[PDB]
Amino acid sequence: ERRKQQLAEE
Amino acid sequence: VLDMVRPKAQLVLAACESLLTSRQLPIFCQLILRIGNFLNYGSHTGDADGFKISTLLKLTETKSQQNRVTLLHHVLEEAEKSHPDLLQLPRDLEQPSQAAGINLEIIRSEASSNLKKLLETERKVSASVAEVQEQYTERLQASISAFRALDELFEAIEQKQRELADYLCEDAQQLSLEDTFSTMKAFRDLFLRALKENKDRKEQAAKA
Amino acid sequence: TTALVCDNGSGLVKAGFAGDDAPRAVFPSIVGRPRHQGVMVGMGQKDSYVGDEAQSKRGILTLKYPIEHGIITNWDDMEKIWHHTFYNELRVAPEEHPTLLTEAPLNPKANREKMTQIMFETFNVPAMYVAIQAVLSLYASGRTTGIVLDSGDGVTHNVPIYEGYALPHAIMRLDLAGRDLTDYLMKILTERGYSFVTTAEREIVRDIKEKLCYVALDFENEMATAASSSSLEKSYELPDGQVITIGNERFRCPETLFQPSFIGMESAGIHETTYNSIMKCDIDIRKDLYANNVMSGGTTMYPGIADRMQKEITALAPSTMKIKIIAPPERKYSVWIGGSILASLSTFQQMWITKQEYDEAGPSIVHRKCF
Amino acid sequence: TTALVCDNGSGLVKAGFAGDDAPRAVFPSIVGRPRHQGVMVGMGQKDSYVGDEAQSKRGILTLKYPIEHGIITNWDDMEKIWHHTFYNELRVAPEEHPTLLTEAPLNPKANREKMTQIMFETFNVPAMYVAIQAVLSLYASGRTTGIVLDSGDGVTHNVPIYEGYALPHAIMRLDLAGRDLTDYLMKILTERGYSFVTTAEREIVRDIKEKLCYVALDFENEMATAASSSSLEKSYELPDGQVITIGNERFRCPETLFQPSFIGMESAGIHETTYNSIMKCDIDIRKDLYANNVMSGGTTMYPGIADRMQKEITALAPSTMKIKIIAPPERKYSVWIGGSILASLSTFQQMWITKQEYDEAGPSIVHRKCF
Amino acid sequence: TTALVCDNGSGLVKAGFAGDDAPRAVFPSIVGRPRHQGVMVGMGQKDSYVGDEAQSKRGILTLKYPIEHGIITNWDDMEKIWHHTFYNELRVAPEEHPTLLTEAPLNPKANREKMTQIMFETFNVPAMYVAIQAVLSLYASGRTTGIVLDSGDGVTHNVPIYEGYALPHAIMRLDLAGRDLTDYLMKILTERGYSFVTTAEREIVRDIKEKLCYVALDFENEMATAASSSSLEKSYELPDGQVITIGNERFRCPETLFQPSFIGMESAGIHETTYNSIMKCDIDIRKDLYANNVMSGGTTMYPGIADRMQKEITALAPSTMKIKIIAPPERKYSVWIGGSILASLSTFQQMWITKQEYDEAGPSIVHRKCF
Ligand SMILES: Nc1ncnc2c1ncn2[C@@H]1O[C@H](COP(=O)(O)OP(=O)(O)OP(=O)(O)O)[C@@H](O)[C@H]1O
Ligand SMILES: Nc1ncnc2c1ncn2[C@@H]1O[C@H](COP(=O)(O)OP(=O)(O)O)[C@@H](O)[C@H]1O
Ligand SMILES: Nc1ncnc2c1ncn2[C@@H]1O[C@H](COP(=O)(O)OP(=O)(O)O)[C@@H](O)[C@H]1O
Ligand SMILES: [Mg+2]
Ligand SMILES: [Mg+2]
Ligand SMILES: [Mg+2]
Repeated sequence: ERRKQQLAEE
Repeated sequence: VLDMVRPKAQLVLAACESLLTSRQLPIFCQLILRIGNFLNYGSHTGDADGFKISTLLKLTETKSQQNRVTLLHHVLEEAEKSHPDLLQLPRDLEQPSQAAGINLEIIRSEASSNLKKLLETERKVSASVAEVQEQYTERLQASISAFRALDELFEAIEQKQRELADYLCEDAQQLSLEDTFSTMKAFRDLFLRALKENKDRKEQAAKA
Repeated sequence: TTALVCDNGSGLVKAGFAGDDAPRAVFPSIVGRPRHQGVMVGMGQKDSYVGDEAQSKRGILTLKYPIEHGIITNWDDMEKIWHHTFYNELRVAPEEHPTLLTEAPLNPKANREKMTQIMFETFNVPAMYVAIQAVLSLYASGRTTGIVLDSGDGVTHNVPIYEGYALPHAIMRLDLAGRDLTDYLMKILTERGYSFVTTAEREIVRDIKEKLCYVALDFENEMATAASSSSLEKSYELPDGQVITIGNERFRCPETLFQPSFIGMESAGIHETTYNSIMKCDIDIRKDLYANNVMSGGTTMYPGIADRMQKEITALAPSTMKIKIIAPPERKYSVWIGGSILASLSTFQQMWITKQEYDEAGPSIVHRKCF
Repeated sequence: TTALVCDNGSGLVKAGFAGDDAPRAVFPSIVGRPRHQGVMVGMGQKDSYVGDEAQSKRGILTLKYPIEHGIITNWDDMEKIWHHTFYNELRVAPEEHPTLLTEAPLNPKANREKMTQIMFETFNVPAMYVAIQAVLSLYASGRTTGIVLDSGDGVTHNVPIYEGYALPHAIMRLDLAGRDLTDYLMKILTERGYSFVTTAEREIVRDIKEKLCYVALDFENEMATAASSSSLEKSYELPDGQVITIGNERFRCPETLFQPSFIGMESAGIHETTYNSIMKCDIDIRKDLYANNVMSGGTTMYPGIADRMQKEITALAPSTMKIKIIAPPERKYSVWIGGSILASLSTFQQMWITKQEYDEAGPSIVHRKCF
Repeated sequence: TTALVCDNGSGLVKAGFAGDDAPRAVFPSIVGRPRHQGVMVGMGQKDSYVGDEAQSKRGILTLKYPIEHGIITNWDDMEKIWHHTFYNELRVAPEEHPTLLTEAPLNPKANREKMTQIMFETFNVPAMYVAIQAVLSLYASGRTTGIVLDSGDGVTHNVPIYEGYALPHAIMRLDLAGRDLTDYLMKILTERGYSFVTTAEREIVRDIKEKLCYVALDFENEMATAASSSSLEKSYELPDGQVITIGNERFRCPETLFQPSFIGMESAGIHETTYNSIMKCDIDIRKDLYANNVMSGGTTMYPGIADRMQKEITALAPSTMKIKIIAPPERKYSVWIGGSILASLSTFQQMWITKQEYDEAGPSIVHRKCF
């Protein structure tokens, strides 16, 4: 979930 | 695989034919076996009248008091003054040394797999359309002729192995060609190394 | 539609189609995981390898042999092996082909129930039948009633069969097979002077067991000529150049089947478990048990096992001079070939277990259709 | 967006955009500081020249290499190298571009810590990665398996790869590469009288090494040919117009790769390092490795190194087995070419080390997320 | 007549007179040869330094170990080791003293032939004996039965022995000992930036392995303690005056003894090897072996190995019967102490191997006389 939020942020 | 396999296979066949026609290896093993029977009196071993392939690598174990000249160096120092034809033993056995380390079973497995797969290929293309037939069948028939020539060469290698087994009269069922060529390659390197050490010893004595 | 037959072996799982003369897939019963740690991408390397792919890349893989002595213990690895066996080895989906299956004899009932519920729930087969390996082994010889010796890689068993239906009271177990013979062969070749610590050495000793080892007609007479026999002593070449010489051990490795006191246990042999299993039946079937004695497995490829089984059953039973022990040349896969013969027939369509039978009866249908 | 690949190698920096085959920015990694007295007034001249500007004006500069044997010594100089290769040469904002990086194996971990800290704080990027150079050098070759001898300017390292999997226990590192060959050539050029003491002259000796040196196929025969006749003698023109001539020093200088005892280091040559790396792997996985020796690095651009490497390995190895030295003509940029191949993949997009992940995990997730 | 006890181990040769408690001549087994050139004429520049003179002058010497993995590989060097330990250290004539010798289990027969022929033909003795190192290690502990694990410099082997009867099948050998820990310490010390590549530096890494390393009782808790606080970091002063500081490498280096996957070996730790040695024995004598686990060899000098070894054995084995570790403080010389006990007996006069027995039976009576 942190990686998905990361790739959504970037 | 026809480019890779068949000329080192011909080198293996030439190596086995050179071993069968080797004259100087009987005279050299005659001299080595006479010296080895002379050196080991007094024990149970005496009247020893035969030896395996692995004795040639064991010749350098017997060292003198100086720990510099072993038995092989003394044998070649006698052979250089006694029998210059007996120094031919690297040249007639150069081709097994080039054939040393050729794995015969894996290349016969690759050739047999290629032949059976191409026979399946011929069976499938015979049920295929005619343009694939006219494209490929002359190459397929030439390749199957090349594999049958290679299999006749493999049978020639097998019967030359049986002839070498009957010639040397060693352990025939244990007579692997690969191990004989590799241990003999170690022997040929020991031959050239001991000759180089003998000529370096002679040059050092001359300089001194 | 053509049916699928797989022999879920302890050392070699075989798979193929019904009606074929030979199994199309023969792969060892191995599941490999990557031995070292490291992730990267490497164009999408698989997390688990099974079978021939696991055999091919086995240096960087730790392997698992999940069947212990015929009997299933680790079930997820069997599920992965069955997923390879359908989806990539034969390249099929199991929800339209009826699938014949094999069990070790004296299997626990929970193992059969778990096997049936994983076939019906996970793979969702429309039809499955569990058969004892000995019943299929008799079907490869082409008869329906008799006792069969089956020695695979896991365990040795003697099973009596009546009209295709086995008798679980008189099935007897001998706790050795080709893995135990392989371990004993490394033991007595180590006693001869060799050493096998690596993987490839164990595979070479397996191929030595495949090629050279045989059963003599007489153990004591061939001991009596063992030092004097010029044809007994064989050898083998490892591809890197190691030479393994084998002598009398060629008929000491399979004679562990005939006499298990060679290795240090007091269990009865493949002829003695057969004889004791024949006497534990009803009296009427016993002549049909002697008449249709089939050996099976890769542990029966030793040449001259037929006449030695003949001589040992001749020694124990005075009524069996002339009856011949049937040894097919293809009894490596006689479990699979008999599964092909059984599944390919049009008389087997009733004996399959439907999905609705498992849904209305539970897993215990494997006790009652497979018997 | 488009990713950046910046191989910050020990002698030359190769930076460029992802998806391309030619690196846009190849320039040597030096910092040139003035040493004489300036008399001109009006500024324009800087206190530190970086890159090709320092190469052009090298006769009045002390040149400092920020990287010595794959380890960054002066972090301020290497920061200036990063600032020049991002803002001045490539001309891209780093905070809108992912940026792959390369690192030598068996490096000190605090060096990776400080690379990750500077690349996430000062030249702050949305995403970055640290990867082994030999893996990307194999990725240029279009294959999954093989051994890479990567010989850069500071580090010559041997890394095997099997089915896209590095074996870290078999990896070795050797501190002998192009800078040490330049130092040894600078030493042995004093035999003919050509003194070279300055850092400016080190680049001239490097240019002689690039243009005229080659690997001898047989060392002693080339000694005999060079001592016999002056056929191997070649002339070089200096920037001041003097023409020198060198003879056996064309092949006495790269032979330090095969005989390190010229420069006093005890450890063996690169062929023995590769051979010991292959026996450090298991026996069954060696079959690809001899068939897939893929060299890389600028030090492997001598036009006699492939045949010599084949000869030395074929001498050391068992002869039962195919030796193939796969040296592509573009093997200098094979680290960058493999980086541009790897960075243009969707499967890599989930494996980026990113800003917020660095913010929870500290600058130490590079030891965990990157292998 | 005083006998001589001379353990010619892989790491350090320990020699002295029989009937004493401590060996007089303890010195490492290395042959140092000068890799550089000599310019200073005279003063006894002898071409091969052997023993402590090779240790003291090690900064200009290539050091060769004659023993590799418990196998006498180099024979001229090993003869120089024997000549130094007889003539320079003990300063005794070999022809007036019996010489007890030691050997590793599962040794080659021709190796025993070669040491017997050097000990009867070059260095003539009135008598000599070859004994298993684990058996003498048990005899130092004073008990007749037990299991001895011996971890030398190249071999860690397990020998269970019951009432003096050494079980041959239950002996096994794992090639993981002090030299492999030294090489792994070289591999992990480069993470902190300390490079050690020469054979001279192997003595320095072996010295810090001797002085600072210790077996962790639990690897994960010591990992968490080392990662959390820098309390366990210890400093060492190099011979050039530099001071290094090591952290988790004090326990990451012996953990290869329990986890061989660090250096890339598929085999399990020494506790599992001990356990599999115990299951190869008969079930009645296992109770004696579990309470009589005897360590020997200097690789057991790490001061946490006894409690961790007791924990691992008590966890792995069933807890029915007593687990007791026998770790005497003088177990480093327990081979020599057991040899001194065995040599000084009145009954040992008839198990000596005389010169007349050698003349009668070649160098082969040691096979039929000793175990
Ligand atoms: N030609 C042969 N000669 C002797 N032994 C062989 C031969 N081929 C295979 N084997 C061995 O025999 C075994 C193979 O037998 P089989 O295929 O019946 O076993 P399995 O099906 O794995 O076992 P199980 O029936 O107990 O589940 C293996 O141990 C294999 O090594
Ligand atoms: N054409 C060439 N011929 C010979 N040597 C070369 C050539 N090009 C570069 N080199 C050497 O290779 C070095 C550059 O290596 P490089 O590719 O930068 O490796 P890395 O990226 O690992 O530092 C230079 O220092 C130079 O000495
Ligand atoms: N105090 C110590 N602490 C840790 N390890 C030691 C210590 N002393 C010796 N060792 C290791 O144990 C080995 C001792 O050698 P030893 O067992 O006596 O003979 P060998 O190992 O040659 O058969 C050495 O190689 C050394 O690395
Ligand atoms: Mg089966
Ligand atoms: Mg590079
Ligand atoms: Mg010791």
